[PDB]
Amino acid sequence: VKTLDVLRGELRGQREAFLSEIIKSDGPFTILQLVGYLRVVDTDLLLKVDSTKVDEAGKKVKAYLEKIGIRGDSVEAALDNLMIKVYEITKGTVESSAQGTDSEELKTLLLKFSEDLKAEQELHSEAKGGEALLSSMKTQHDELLKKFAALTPTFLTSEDISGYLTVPEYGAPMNAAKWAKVEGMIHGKLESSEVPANLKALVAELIELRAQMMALLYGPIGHH
Repeated sequence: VKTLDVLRGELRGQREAFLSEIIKSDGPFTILQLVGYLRVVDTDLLLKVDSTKVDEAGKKVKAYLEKIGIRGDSVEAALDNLMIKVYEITKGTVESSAQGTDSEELKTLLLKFSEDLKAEQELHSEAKGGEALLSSMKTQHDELLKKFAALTPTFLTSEDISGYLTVPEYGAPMNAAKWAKVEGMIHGKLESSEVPANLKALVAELIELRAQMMALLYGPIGHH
């Protein structure tokens, strides 16, 4: 019962449900939920989902964000902003650029985000063995990218660019821009007329594994 296809189906159902939560929400979102939506768009980009429905839900996200007073052009830029803003708090990094000014209570909101993520982070790190889970993450994602780099023709680039944790810790810094570039190329290829088999299967496994992985990764406690 439940094979990879079904898991794919579940993934879609889960993210659609998440997306439905998002479009239904007009109010607050939790950091896990924000990053959750980030993973919605992560895999729903290459799944080539309704851009307007995701825009709408994202507009509700922008609405919330801008409601507290966080300015963001659209979800990509807003989430990018938020990512910088969370790790700003988490690591004490200074702001690169966020186009809108903060306020202490906004940073207190970012503080909840950073600390909530931090809490769920260690909680799950205990309950499900964080290092163990992360090792599974790393290994399987290594497997995947390794095959992507081993197989030709490849459209991805070397360690120069991939100098980031593709599958990082619950609350570890990840380069969303460069990721959006490579994923963007994946999407760009997946909107192309070339249909590969093994390569596309690897792509699919990358998609499906990363989706499951993060779904599990950002799962409260370690499932209910």
